[PDB]
Amino acid sequence: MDAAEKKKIIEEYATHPGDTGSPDVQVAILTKRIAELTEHLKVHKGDHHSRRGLMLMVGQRRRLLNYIAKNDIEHYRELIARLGLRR
Amino acid sequence: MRKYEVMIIIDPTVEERQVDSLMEKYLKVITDEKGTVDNVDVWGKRRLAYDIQKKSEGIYVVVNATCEPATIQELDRLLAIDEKIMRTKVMRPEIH
Amino acid sequence: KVVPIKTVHIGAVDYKDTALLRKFISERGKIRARRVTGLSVQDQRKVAIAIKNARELALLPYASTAR
Amino acid sequence: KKNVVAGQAHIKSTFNNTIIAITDPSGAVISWASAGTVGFKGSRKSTPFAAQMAAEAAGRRAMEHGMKRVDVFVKGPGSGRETAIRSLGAVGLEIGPISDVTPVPHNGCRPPKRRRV
Amino acid sequence: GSVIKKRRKRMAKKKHRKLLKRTRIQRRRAGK
RNA sequence: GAGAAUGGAAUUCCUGGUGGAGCGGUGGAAUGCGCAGAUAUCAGGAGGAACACCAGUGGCGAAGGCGGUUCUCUGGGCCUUUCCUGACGCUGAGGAGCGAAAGCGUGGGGAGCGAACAGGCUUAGAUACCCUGGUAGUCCACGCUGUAAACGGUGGGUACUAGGUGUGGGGUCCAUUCCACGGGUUCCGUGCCGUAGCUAACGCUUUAAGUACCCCGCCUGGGGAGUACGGCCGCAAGGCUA
RNA sequence: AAAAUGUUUU
Ligand SMILES: [Mg+2]
Ligand SMILES: [Mg+2]
Ligand SMILES: [Mg+2]
Ligand SMILES: [Mg+2]
Ligand SMILES: [Mg+2]
Ligand SMILES: [Mg+2]
Ligand SMILES: [Mg+2]
Ligand SMILES: [Mg+2]
Ligand SMILES: [Mg+2]
Ligand SMILES: [Mg+2]
Ligand SMILES: [Mg+2]
Ligand SMILES: [Mg+2]
Ligand SMILES: [Mg+2]
Ligand SMILES: [Mg+2]
Ligand SMILES: [Mg+2]
Ligand SMILES: [Mg+2]
Repeated sequence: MDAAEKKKIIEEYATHPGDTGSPDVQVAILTKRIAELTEHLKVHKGDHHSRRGLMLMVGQRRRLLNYIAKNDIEHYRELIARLGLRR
Repeated sequence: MRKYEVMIIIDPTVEERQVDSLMEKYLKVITDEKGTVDNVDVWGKRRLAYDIQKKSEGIYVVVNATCEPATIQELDRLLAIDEKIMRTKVMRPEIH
Repeated sequence: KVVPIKTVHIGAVDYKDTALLRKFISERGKIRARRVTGLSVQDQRKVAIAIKNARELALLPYASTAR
Repeated sequence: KKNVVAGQAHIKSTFNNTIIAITDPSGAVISWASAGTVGFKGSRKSTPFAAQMAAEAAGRRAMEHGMKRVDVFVKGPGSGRETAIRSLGAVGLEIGPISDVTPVPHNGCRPPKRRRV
Repeated sequence: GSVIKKRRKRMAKKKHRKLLKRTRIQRRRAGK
């Protein structure tokens, strides 16, 4: 998250070239952040405050995915298929 | 590639030449992996505000170097394992 | 109160720079309180951190003791 | 026996009594006195007069040991500090830089529980 | 609060805890 | 917030020098320590724990809470004119996690402090206060426990309803600068005073305990009782439901 | 500095 791969993620998950805040981009960014924080917590199992931040990110991503699936179910399926298949 | 400032307090018995040799070898271990060294300043011998390892004076060095966190940590552990340097401090000015 | 103690500005703190740290250290060797040093909260915090660093790094005494 | 000339003084005044130590600047003590040594015992050895007596006794013995003007370090939250200073002055020898060598923790060790008198 | 209510509850709790301490063994032999 | 390294003072202990009769402690004492050299004093060393000043009228965190310094890793907040998505919001039974201190398990550590304990005092007695000692514990690693006056005794969200006056954070504007001192203004905190209003009163009052809407928890006289029985959780202490 | 207590009238 030195903004390099963040911009990369924004551009390769954007719906249109100017898109930077749509639910797809938000879910992609949140998933990358959840992965990074999961690794950090695996290193530091005792970081309860960061784990709470991780849970907040998880819930936010869940609500965004719920909105996406409520609007366009096939788009939701494609997005989650790209993003870890929702296991 | 962040930038750090290391202040080094070297045993006062050092009288030139070997201080430069130590600085050269530590800058070498910095520069072995893309770690540029911006500046090295030798304040010289100064009286310590309090005794450090039974020594009333010390040689002061300031090293401004841009490098990786792993490289700066490895330089710090080298300075720690060295027996010829009284103290080290590694500042990272967040702005400059 | 404390407004009569006019706010003082210092610029860069630079724990190496002993002049400012001496100006803000007490005659006994302690860190002066904010209401007597006339610094903003951020400047006072930076001055205190710099004083602690200089103390640990031998540029300043932990306590000047006898005057 | 031997003339030490300069010497120095340590005035440890606590809430219970006062102890005076005249010592060689090398740290070796030349003479010493306390309220317990000079007569007083128990509660009545915390008084400033007890510190007066002890300080003058220590100063006198240091004098027949041959000891001139003193640099003095005082320590402790007692009451006999100044009085002992006067006492040394009255017995007569130039007093120099009265110090404040009393210790002070940086939190450090935990203090004992608060008394519940 | 009059602190009397807390004192009444305090005494009830303390008496029950004393009962538990004195009957600790019997409860674990047969019961809770 | 987590990890690692590391700084100085102080206490205690150790070694040595010096020195000699007490030291210590209290309302007063004694137990205790001390000519087998204590207390004191100086030098050197070991070790554990807590971080003076900065430091509060302050900051941060969902709460519990958080203060030596440095680096590494990481969470959230605030502001901004543009930019993007386009109601994606709010609350949330059950459930899950976090949750001071004490406590528990295995191992480590142990300076100081200190339940229990021993002794001395006080006392009619003193299983206390006070004094001298002092073990668990306090500390670390990994678990467990899951309770507090865990309190603002005030659930979360939102809109509206005089002001006055401190203070913390981000902008922006102005004059002299071409810094900053200063004033404004805006957004978000955090106090105090105070109007309308509310309240049994005390008091609250834009950080509501006012005027309203949404959702959750909870109350129905005092004891018996947060007890019994049952069940769940726990190694236990016990907790929860009741 | 510690220094306790106060049955049943009608
Ligand atoms: Mg840890
Ligand atoms: Mg303070
Ligand atoms: Mg406050
Ligand atoms: Mg549009
Ligand atoms: Mg639960
Ligand atoms: Mg604990
Ligand atoms: Mg344990
Ligand atoms: Mg153990
Ligand atoms: Mg005791
Ligand atoms: Mg609390
Ligand atoms: Mg409650
Ligand atoms: Mg709620
Ligand atoms: Mg409300
Ligand atoms: Mg406000
Ligand atoms: Mg009400
Ligand atoms: Mg129960």
